[PDB]
Amino acid sequence: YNRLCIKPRDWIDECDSNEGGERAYFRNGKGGCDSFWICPEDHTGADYYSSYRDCFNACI
Repeated sequence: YNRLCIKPRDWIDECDSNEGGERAYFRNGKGGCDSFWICPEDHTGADYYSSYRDCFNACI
């Protein structure tokens, strides 16, 4: 399965709507994509899997 939809620990994980709301969906383990709120500056010009259908097809 796809390597970027797992997500590391030391990267800025939870900015939220008013600070910088990039909603990026990433796998916990068995079957479930969780939306982490990044911040604009860390993720480059890409958008890291912004739906439950894109992350669940790519990782699960």
